[PDB]
Amino acid sequence: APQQINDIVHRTITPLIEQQKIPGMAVAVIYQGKPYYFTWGYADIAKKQPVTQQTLFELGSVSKTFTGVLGGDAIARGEIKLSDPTTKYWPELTAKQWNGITLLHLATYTAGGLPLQVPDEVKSSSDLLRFYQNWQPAWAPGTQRLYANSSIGLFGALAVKPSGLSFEQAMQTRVFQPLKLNHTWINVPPAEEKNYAWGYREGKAVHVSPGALDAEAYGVKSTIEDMARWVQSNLKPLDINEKTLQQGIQLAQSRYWQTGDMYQGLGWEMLDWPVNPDSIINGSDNKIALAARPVKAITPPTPAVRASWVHKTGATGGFGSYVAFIPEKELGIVMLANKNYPNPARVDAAWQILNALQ
Ligand SMILES: *[B]([O])([O])C1=[C][C]=C(C2=[C][C]=C(B([O])[O])[C]=[C]2)[C]=[C]1
Repeated sequence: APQQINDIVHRTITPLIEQQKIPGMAVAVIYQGKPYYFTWGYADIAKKQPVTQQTLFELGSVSKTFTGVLGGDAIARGEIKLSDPTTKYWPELTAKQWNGITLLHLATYTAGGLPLQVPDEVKSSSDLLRFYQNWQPAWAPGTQRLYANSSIGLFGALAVKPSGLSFEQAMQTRVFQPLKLNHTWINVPPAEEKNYAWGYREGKAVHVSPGALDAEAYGVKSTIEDMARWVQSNLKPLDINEKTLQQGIQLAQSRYWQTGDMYQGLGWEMLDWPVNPDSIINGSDNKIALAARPVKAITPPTPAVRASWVHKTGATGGFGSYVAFIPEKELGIVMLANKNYPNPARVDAAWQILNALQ
């Protein structure tokens, strides 16, 4: 890799790992449409297994980008419309508060205050229905944004219903397979466990626990290589052969709502490039990212803007991931670590790296 990329990456990541006490890390920089990989530390501290380009990391909420794109693919296929009412795909959802709540709302966290987490007690199909029937909106739909798994997770499950495929099967067949993400999983198979890194929380080795709508909202595990390939596919969707997938990727980068200077896509969040570092850095901090904010509808949605900083943070109990790319610059980065460290530190480092690369 160019000494320039090598120097900036190392100059930035070294102190990051040291200050955050990150056990293991893998980084991919996509420069002029080509990936460059870097790895440090351990995937498994106890068994002394190093992080390699084949190490699997939990993506946490970066999984929402795969869900937004899978959903976009369904839209392009003509199986669903974001303007459809949620009840069109779940007629059993009869409670009156659902009138007016569309798939767009679910996809974008703007249904009116659906919670960040689906309650732990919700673990059954009937339990899910019950939960949604009893949920009381705090706001009218399309007025406030509240980052939530119960919102996009539901969008995810409803989105694949017409296809007749299960969510994992649709994700694999319609997204993973066509893009050659052959080491990306919702459920990691036994044959691949040897590559599955342990996450670390307060010193303990941990893996994400099962939960309602986990696949749809935070359950994908991947390698730095496949994540780099994901970034490339998102940087140049026109290069994708499967027509509807190309269209789905574009739809997920369209701007549907604006909050402060951030725009909500399907899973991906975007800001106009150039961006103010402090704006994406401070904005990624959960004190802002997880808060209730008024939103302005973009009527109609702006098609994917090539001059944007497209990104998404992701976390599980033991993992911290980040993905960011600038279509206009053919530039991107993937940062996967097996420790959930502050979002600001992630964005700060990613910005130092990409800014120095143009
Ligand atoms: B929990 O009830 O233990 C629970 C479940 C899911 C989350 C969660 C997962 C992923 C993201 B994303 O931003 O990485 C946010 C929240 C939290 C708690």
